[PDB]
Amino acid sequence: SMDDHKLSLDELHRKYGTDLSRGLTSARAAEILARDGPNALTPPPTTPEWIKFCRQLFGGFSMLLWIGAILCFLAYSIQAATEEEPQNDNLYLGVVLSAVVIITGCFSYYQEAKSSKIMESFKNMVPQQALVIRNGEKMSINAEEVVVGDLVEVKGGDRIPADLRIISANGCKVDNSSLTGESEPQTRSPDFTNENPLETRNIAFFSTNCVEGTARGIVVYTGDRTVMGRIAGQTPIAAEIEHFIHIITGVAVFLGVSFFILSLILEYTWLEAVIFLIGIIVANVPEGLLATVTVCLTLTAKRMARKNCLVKNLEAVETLGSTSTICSDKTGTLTQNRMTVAHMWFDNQIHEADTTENQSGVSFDKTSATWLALSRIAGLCNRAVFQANQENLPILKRAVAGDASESALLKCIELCCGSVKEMRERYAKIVEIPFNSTNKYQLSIHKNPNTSEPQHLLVMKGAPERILDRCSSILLHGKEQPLDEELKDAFQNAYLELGGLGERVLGFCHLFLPDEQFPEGFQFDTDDVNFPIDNLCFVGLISMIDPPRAAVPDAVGKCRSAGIKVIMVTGDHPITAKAIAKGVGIISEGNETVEDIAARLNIPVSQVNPRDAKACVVHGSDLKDMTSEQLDDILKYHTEIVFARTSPQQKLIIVEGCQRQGAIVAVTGDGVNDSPALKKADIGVAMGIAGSDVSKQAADMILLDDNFASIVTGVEEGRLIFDNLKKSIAYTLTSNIPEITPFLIFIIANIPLPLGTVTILCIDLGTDMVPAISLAYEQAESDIMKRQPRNPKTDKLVNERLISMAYGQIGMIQALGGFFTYFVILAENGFLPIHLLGLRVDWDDRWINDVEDSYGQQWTYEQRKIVEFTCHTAFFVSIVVVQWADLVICKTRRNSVFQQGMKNKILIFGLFEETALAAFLSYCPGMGVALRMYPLKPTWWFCAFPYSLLIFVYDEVRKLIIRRRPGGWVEKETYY
Amino acid sequence: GSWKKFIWNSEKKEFLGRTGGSWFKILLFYVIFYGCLAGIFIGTIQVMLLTISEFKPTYQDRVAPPGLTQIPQIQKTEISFRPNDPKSYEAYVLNIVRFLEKYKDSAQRDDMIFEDCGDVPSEPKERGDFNHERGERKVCRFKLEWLGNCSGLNDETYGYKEGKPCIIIKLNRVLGFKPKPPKNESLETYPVMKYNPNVLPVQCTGKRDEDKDKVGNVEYFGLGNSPGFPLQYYPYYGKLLQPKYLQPLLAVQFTNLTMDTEIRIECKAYGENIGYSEKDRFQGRFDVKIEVKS
Amino acid sequence: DPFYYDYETVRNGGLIFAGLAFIVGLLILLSR
Ligand SMILES: CCCCCCCCCCCCCCCCCC(=O)OC[C@H](COP(=O)([O-])OCC[N+](C)(C)C)OC(=O)CCCCCCCCCCCCCCCCC
Ligand SMILES: CCCCCCCCCCCCCCCCCC(=O)OC[C@H](COP(=O)([O-])OCC[N+](C)(C)C)OC(=O)CCCCCCCCCCCCCCCCC
Ligand SMILES: CC(C)CCC[C@H](C)[C@H]1CC[C@H]2[C@H]3CC=C4C[C@@H](OC(=O)CCC(=O)O)CC[C@@]4(C)[C@@H]3CC[C@@]12C
Ligand SMILES: CC(C)CCC[C@H](C)[C@H]1CC[C@H]2[C@H]3CC=C4C[C@@H](OC(=O)CCC(=O)O)CC[C@@]4(C)[C@@H]3CC[C@@]12C
Ligand SMILES: CC(C)CCC[C@H](C)[C@H]1CC[C@H]2[C@H]3CC=C4C[C@@H](OC(=O)CCC(=O)O)CC[C@@]4(C)[C@@H]3CC[C@@]12C
Ligand SMILES: CC(C)CCC[C@H](C)[C@H]1CC[C@H]2[C@H]3CC=C4C[C@@H](OC(=O)CCC(=O)O)CC[C@@]4(C)[C@@H]3CC[C@@]12C
Ligand SMILES: CC(C)CCC[C@H](C)[C@H]1CC[C@H]2[C@H]3CC=C4C[C@@H](OC(=O)CCC(=O)O)CC[C@@]4(C)[C@@H]3CC[C@@]12C
Ligand SMILES: CC(C)CCC[C@H](C)[C@H]1CC[C@H]2[C@H]3CC=C4C[C@@H](OC(=O)CCC(=O)O)CC[C@]4(C)[C@@H]3CC[C@@]12C
Ligand SMILES: Nc1ncnc2c1ncn2[C@@H]1O[C@H](COP(=O)(O)OP(=O)(O)OP(O)(O)=S)[C@@H](O)[C@H]1O
Ligand SMILES: *[C@@H]1O[C@H](CO)[C@@H](O[C@@H]2O[C@H](CO)[C@@H](O)[C@H](O)[C@H]2NC(C)=O)[C@H](O)[C@H]1NC(C)=O
Ligand SMILES: *[C@@H]1O[C@H](CO)[C@@H](O)[C@H](O)[C@H]1NC(C)=O
Ligand SMILES: [Mg+2]
Ligand code: NA
Ligand code: NA
Ligand code: NA
Ligand code: NA
Repeated sequence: SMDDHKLSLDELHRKYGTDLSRGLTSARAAEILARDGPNALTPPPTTPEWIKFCRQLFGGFSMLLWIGAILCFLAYSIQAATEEEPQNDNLYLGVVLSAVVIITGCFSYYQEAKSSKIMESFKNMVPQQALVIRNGEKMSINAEEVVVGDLVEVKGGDRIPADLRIISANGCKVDNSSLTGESEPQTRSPDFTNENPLETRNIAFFSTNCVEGTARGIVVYTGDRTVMGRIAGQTPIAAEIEHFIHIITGVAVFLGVSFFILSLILEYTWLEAVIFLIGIIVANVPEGLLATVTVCLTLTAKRMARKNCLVKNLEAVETLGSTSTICSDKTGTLTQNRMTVAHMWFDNQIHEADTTENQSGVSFDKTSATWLALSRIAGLCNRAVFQANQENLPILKRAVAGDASESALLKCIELCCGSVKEMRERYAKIVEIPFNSTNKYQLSIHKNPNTSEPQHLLVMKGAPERILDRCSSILLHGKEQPLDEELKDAFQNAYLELGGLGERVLGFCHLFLPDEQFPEGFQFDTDDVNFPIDNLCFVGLISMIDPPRAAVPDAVGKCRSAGIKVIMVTGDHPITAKAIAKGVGIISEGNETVEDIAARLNIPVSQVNPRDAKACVVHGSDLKDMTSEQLDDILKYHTEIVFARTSPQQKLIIVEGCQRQGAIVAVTGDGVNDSPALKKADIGVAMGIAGSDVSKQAADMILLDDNFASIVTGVEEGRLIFDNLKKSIAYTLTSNIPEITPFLIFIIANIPLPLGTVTILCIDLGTDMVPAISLAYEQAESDIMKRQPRNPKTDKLVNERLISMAYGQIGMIQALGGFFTYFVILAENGFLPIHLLGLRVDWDDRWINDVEDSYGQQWTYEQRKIVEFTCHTAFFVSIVVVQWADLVICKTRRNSVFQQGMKNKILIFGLFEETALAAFLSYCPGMGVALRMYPLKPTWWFCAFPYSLLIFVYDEVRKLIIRRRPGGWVEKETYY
Repeated sequence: GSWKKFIWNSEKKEFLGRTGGSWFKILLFYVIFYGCLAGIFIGTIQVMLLTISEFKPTYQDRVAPPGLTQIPQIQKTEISFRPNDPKSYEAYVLNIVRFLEKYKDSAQRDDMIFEDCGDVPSEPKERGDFNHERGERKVCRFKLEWLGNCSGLNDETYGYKEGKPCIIIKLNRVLGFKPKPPKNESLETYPVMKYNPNVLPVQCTGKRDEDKDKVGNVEYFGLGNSPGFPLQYYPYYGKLLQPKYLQPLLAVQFTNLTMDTEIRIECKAYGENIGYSEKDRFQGRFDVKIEVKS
Repeated sequence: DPFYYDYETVRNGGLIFAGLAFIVGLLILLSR
């Protein structure tokens, strides 16, 4: 529809609630929030919960047990119709096959719902903020509470909260890639361009950004009523798991069909062969290893956001753990960003910090013209003011609007030399130039109140080595003495012992625009450059300290231990950056650059070989005159690199250079023009407090507290998931040998069958449902930040070592532990082991009701089948007992469980759940006719204890050999 | 495919990605590993065999009331034959002849092993104790002549040639078991027969109600005149102490079967020790289906 | 009697152990 861009500001009075200044009303905010809805948006309708439950209950691999239960009920119906003595033992098989899918479907649905509930909770954690000018005065709000007829202001970098209409613009250029697709910044103004609100210089739209400038505008459309509001996947670690499940499915289907076509040769009465096929293929495939990944990833994100490290998609979690290089900025990330003034320099004299709470202390306030002049520069170059409500505290406690490096010296010239509102009282205002990091300047023109110096004066500050070439003639004792080479030597030495303490320094100058040409009444303009910017009057330097964050020097050590390269990329001088890097420990104690080793040998710099220097400091102007081969050889030979005087456009070149050497780069950014570097690195890290919106729209994760240590704890949390997945995969695979080998020994050695189908399903249900998911909650080990970063093209999840450990070694002891209990029970009832060889054909004959045992007694068929089903029951119990020790040994990889502890409680609940299910399935009355599981003597419960102890002892001693002799033969062959 | 790289190199000599001095160690590890596993398994079996006696099983509650079987070893509890067709009943006669080999009078002459227990039913004979203090125990000898008209001293087809077939019933051996015949309250068991205090009684009747009108006459042959098992055998001492033990038998003949009908017959044994089951249709009891085609 | 072996005592003990090992796992899981 037609938007109100054609009507001017008078019709904007007469279209909304009578406000074009001073705010709308705080009371009418509730009125319009009651009239219409909040400024929200939901295009996904929902998919309901019952269809998601039916996808789990009838889905992949659980329909096999549904058709098995259907065949059991079908066979029971044919028996119950057409014969006498119906003998309902095919009904209990059907209800067992029903209960198993109902239990596994409810469990997998509960796991998926618990993961989705965490994943739809990372909303409303960093909510949007909109700057309105309510009646009160410029407040930020939750940005879904913007109303029509409201007046907002958008600066550079902010996201437009709703559909606007521009009232007063200072150079907004917006990026309309939300609806046009063009990424060119187009200007906005209260001027008129086109008779259509899509291609005008007027009204801006929802979900766009002013990339520069500052504009105030009224709100016309909120919520699901705007131009863009109306007309509007597979993690690379889950792909490996669901590819490995395909190969295990192939091996399981081959084993199942090969066992099925041998069951019919031994006369198994077709229904039992089909149920055996289904049980083998279901027990041999680890389908529940697919939800574990979703439990392992999601929970990891929940651990990261409590450590002030908020990911935006689940793919960033598993790529955070393989980081190899961190390219981080300094101010705000490595340092606290709270500057205080210390160690000024003027009149060839480094003064003291002026920090006492008593005036005229040790050394300040020698009231020459120099200090009042330099204080005039420090006060009249600032755009920062004290905020309101601050005549209650004096200096150290106030809150200042603006940046930190301007507020810091605002907090110094209020201590001595009067006030700064006094300086606004004295001098006038004409025009200003705001500081940007491509000019390193800040100059402003001002009118003197007096005619003592009747010429009109401009004040200027910035980076000192870039100021000094412009502002040349030094005012030393109020004079205009010209330059000497020793004056620049004194300046360079002063900057040396000012930057050696790790202090930020600025430079100051002024010019007196003489009225020999232009008189006292003479209007002035700036971007019309009609004023001298060369040969001004330098004054002196003011330095500021910036204390490092308290957790940084431990974080840099943890990066060094883990093999992570750290690259400091600043915008400061190569002296201050070098001193800060030596302070926190980037440049380590023992590495040296080329300059200090040239100075300690008193030799010139163009003679030293640049291969004994492990550290480097690269100036930002030299990075422009480096070709792409001249760049990566600085990223190869040096281990500790610091880039100084680097423009934020040059960060992208460093990211691409680090990526061309085969690395995973994490890059910190907080600006509008940091966005090309953020969606080019493998991890983009935006800042949460002092961060833009374009920065935190283009980043993979957000730092909630702007701290370098939280990135390192995010790397630890990302490193935990590969260990926790490998342990769970190693646990689930060990129960395949005990579920397979009974049929092979039954058909090779011709003994009565040690394990049946129902007990296979019971083994798999218990011991692979709960303790497999318990291994995802496992804590970290002692040396997770002591290993190299994984190469996510060479290190896979499933090795050859893992398969040989799970199948070849632990599974065989787990099979023998059950076979021992089998021979124990059959030997104690009367059938000694050598008697059992070759007994299979007579044992399973239904019409031989006197089968002679070792003592001469004679057995009925149903008398000996009860002994066989007792053997099945104790096979299941012995598998539970050895899976105890398997779950205890799988929770570490090289540490022992005595230096790890038993703090995982899901694991202890899994152990108790295993034992309780095994005791109830055996000793409950009625289990003999339904499951055909019979009670055990108490002394038969301790038959598998030696094999549990053997598993524990062997796997402890192997880890001790791995710890004592690293890189040995055992670490080559058994470290999975 | 991926030939000549993952199979053989000969620029590092790595068959299957492993050099030949590395294939030796990884096979020596598995040979030693499975050797120690086999050793530990054999050792635990050997240790468990020391707690097992060689005279008495550890648990006897899964054979505790014995079964009751019949000697023409048939395939679905079915006997069907034609008397004027000597190839239909030949397998039955061959089964009976192969069973009654060791019961012959010429196979019991060794007087230091066999002994002459009485020709009337008597009390159980305790041979001592399960302690090997007397060596091998002697066994009572069973004469075939007590199965008269059912033994092989006459008609050698055991009645199958002349219509009326005959089965031989026996109770399963349980080590240490002494059967207790019922008491004599004259109300206790069912319905009426000749009672003896040293005979475990057996009775074979028709199963349904139309079978009681068609089974006809049933003759019993055993030791004495009360049909059942005598008690001067039992309780059996196991095949270590008593090889060549001979369990007592009972022959049953059906002299007046109805022709060309399938007749169901149930044989039950009565006593205090003897109990029955509902799933085990062979415990203390059995049933047979006879069908004499004409 | 060498032919009896009452199974009710071991059944009572096994069900007591099942109830105990279930409620202790319930108290270990819900300890958070
Ligand atoms: C009908 C008869 C049944 C026979 C017994 C059943 C046992 C067979 C079950 C084992 C098969 C399971 C292996 C699945 C492989 C998964 C594919 C995969 O992704 O792996 C990638 C890896 C890729 O390798 P990589 O990435 O890890 O590193 C390089 C490895 N090479 C150099 C080999 C390439 O491939 C493998 O896993 C190699 C498998 C080697 C074999 C592992 C030892 C198995 C020993 C089991 C036999 C022990 C006795 C079994 C029971 C007999 C007792 C009666
Ligand atoms: C009763 C159970 C409780 C005790 C359980 C015992 C568990 C011990 C199992 C792991 C220990 C394996 C010992 C390997 C020692 C060799 C390592 C070494 O010294 O490195 C240098 C030596 C020398 O090799 P290398 O280190 O120099 O490697 C060669 C690489 N280049 C060529 C570059 C130098 O390592 C070896 O070569 C040893 C290879 C032989 C492998 C072992 C031989 C068979 C013995 C293993 C049987 C395991 C018993 C299992 C029985 C348990 C039953 C459940
Ligand atoms: C992991 C899977 C492949 C093992 C399961 C199969 C069983 C281990 C098989 C292999 C050979 C079988 C048996 C073959 C015969 C021997 C005789 C036996 O000898 C004795 O202990 C007593 C001999 C004596 O005292 O005279 C030792 C174990 C045993 C029963 C073996 C026990 C294990 C059996 C049942
Ligand atoms: C799961 C893997 C380890 C295979 C199983 C390992 C076992 C050692 C295998 C190997 C060959 C098998 C058997 C094949 C040959 C027989 C003949 C047997 O001799 C007899 O007296 C049997 C008498 C009869 O069968 O009537 C003694 C050894 C035995 C049981 C072997 C015992 C060991 C078996 C079960
Ligand atoms: C024992 C340790 C190594 C395992 C730690 C966790 C397990 C849950 C623990 C707790 C107590 C242990 C067992 C102590 C003895 C009982 C006897 C058993 O019941 C009987 O004694 C049979 C006769 C009867 O129950 O009356 C029930 C399970 C069991 C093995 C317990 C199963 C669980 C064990 C292994
Ligand atoms: C761990 C390896 C290197 C050494 C093996 C030492 C094991 C502790 C041995 C000692 C006695 C063995 C077993 C001997 C008899 C079996 C079955 C059962 O014993 C009985 O059957 C006795 C019952 C009765 O007669 O009343 C309970 C104990 C058990 C499991 C024992 C478990 C421990 C075994 C394997
Ligand atoms: C399963 C692997 C990992 C370790 C092997 C454990 C046992 C040592 C296996 C190996 C082969 C098995 C058996 C296969 C062959 C038989 C024949 C047997 O000789 C006989 O008495 C049977 C013939 C007869 O004399 O009547 C003696 C050894 C025995 C029990 C073997 C005993 C050891 C078994 C149980
Ligand atoms: C049949 C058996 C062999 C299977 C289970 C044996 C387990 C190895 C047992 C042995 C003693 C048990 C635990 C007893 C309590 C301690 C707590 C823990 O003690 C601490 O000092 C942890 C301190 C920390 O939190 O860092 C160390 C491991 C642990 C020994 C043990 C881990 C292994 C357990 C479950
Ligand atoms: N408001 C300002 N007025 C005049 N000069 C400034 C101002 N702010 C910074 N400078 C100087 O110009 C340099 C370039 O600006 P920045 O990019 O912000 O450098 P930086 O803040 O010290 O380091 P980072 O980690 O890139 S924020 C600064 O290092 C100062 O030396
Ligand atoms: C055992 O068999 C013999 C013949 O083999 C039966 O003796 C005959 O029985 C019939 C029955 O009426 C008499 O008419 C004959 O006179 C008998 N002959 C002889 C020589 O005794 C005998 O009855 C059978 N015993 C039974 C059925 O208990
Ligand atoms: C068999 O003969 C007897 C003669 O005592 C007679 O009572 C009985 O009814 C006959 N049975 C049949 C089925 O003919
Ligand atoms: Mg900055
Ligand atoms: Na499964
Ligand atoms: Na990215
Ligand atoms: Na397992
Ligand atoms: Na399995």
